[PDB]
Amino acid sequence: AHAFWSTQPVPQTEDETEKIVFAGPMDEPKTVADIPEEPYPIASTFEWWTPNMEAADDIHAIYELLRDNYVEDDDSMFRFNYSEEFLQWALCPPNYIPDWHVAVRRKADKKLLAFIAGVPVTLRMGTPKYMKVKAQEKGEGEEAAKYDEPRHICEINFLCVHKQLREKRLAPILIKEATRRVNRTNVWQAVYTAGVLLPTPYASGQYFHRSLNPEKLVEIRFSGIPAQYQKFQNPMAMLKRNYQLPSAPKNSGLREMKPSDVPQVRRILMNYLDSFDVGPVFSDAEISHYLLPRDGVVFTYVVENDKKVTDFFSFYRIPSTVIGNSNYNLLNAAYVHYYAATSIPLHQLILDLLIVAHSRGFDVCNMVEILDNRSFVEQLKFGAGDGHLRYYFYNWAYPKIKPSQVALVML
Ligand SMILES: CCCCCCCCCCCCCC(=O)SCCNC(=O)CCNC(=O)[C@H](O)C(C)(C)COP(=O)(O)OP(=O)(O)OC[C@H]1O[C@@H](n2cnc3c(N)ncnc32)[C@H](O)[C@@H]1OP(=O)(O)O
Ligand SMILES: CNCc1cc(-c2ccccc2)nn1C
Repeated sequence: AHAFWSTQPVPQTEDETEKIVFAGPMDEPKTVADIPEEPYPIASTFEWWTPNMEAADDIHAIYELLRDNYVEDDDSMFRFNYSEEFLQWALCPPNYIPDWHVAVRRKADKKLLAFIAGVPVTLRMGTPKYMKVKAQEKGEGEEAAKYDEPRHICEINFLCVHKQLREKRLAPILIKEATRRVNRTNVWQAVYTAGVLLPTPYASGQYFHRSLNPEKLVEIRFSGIPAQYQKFQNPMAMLKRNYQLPSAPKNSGLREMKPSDVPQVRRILMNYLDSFDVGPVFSDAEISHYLLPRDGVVFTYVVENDKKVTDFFSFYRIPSTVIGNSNYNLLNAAYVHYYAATSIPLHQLILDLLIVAHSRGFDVCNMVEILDNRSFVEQLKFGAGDGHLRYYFYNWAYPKIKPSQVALVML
């Protein structure tokens, strides 16, 4: 009972994905020549729009659609409020393709109704290690290695239909058109994540949260006071004590990342990431873009001892609209980004991320159990959340992998 997804080059059931042995495409080979020159048809009262992401008002129109219409919980307590500066950062990495940003406007008054974005990413997506072992056992080694080389693909994000236009089958149309525009650039795979179950994920991970401002979080009902705190005279005071953090970082020689750090950071990030089955490949220009501090958006610190960069961590800001509470309008969240540690334990490095995030006024720290995120959950007092992030490929058969074999952070 998937009227759109049953027509698409993706695995259809869990049953199917459990059979998948090698990495490779699902669909027949095509060329740009085969792909329609003309945009996908839509009703006369609508039009396709390619927004200019370097133009303030275009960014602003995207910003407003998402502020009022993007991801919210079922209870309508919190909705994502990605800033305009964030969207510019996310949608314009080095060598991005303007045409990959796809919008629907109604022809009359140019009111924004729908959006999807695609950005290029170089991604390793060859057969995972545990299946490459099985391939060596069966003498099927060449088939498994076929697609080992890093692939220049599309990363899809920010799919959004206006609340007044939900359940009108407009989302398939958006995906079709995005797929068209990407295929026209000779790109045949995409990667995307979603908090919902679609057919069919290659990886799934729980969310984890670390309270930095427990009193605000309880007030806005993001989290509750655990039942066991009731056996105390002052439950909230104990909760504040529990999550309290040092005012300053502990690691001597921690500082913000500068441009000269680019090659050192790239090197240690790539060494670390290459040990995961699925993970991005970053050039110098992409390390600069994604990791250099930008106020209100992305925050990156390095550990520098005796003039050498040995560790770094990064995190990014996504605030959420506090829909129901009157005293607060925003939930200020910090999301664990990329990192690498070579001189110290990971929990020691990430502690400073929590320290820094706290001193900057962040209410909470979020992450999915990808990378080695599980290694510091207990000691830094993260708790599992209710959501799961699922990871998906478009037009790529991939075996099931654990979330700790995923090295791609998605914004
Ligand atoms: C080569 C390059 C290829 C590029 C493309 C790669 C594919 C990338 C795919 C996009 C990656 C997105 C990554 C993110 O950004 S994840 C975030 C998605 N956005 C939100 O959750 C924001 C709030 N919601 C909305 O704006 C709408 O409810 C959306 C737009 C989500 C659906 O609109 P609406 O509620 O008006 O429904 P409809 O009648 O138009 O259409 C119903 C069809 O849509 C399927 N549906 C529902 N939710 C999702 C979802 N999150 N991903 C993919 N499909 C989804 C559903 O199964 C059904 O198909 P089928 O079951 O009948 O077959
Ligand atoms: C990776 N991008 C941020 C995000 C997170 C979620 C989400 C939604 C519901 C449950 C868990 C995660 N959706 N989106 C779009």
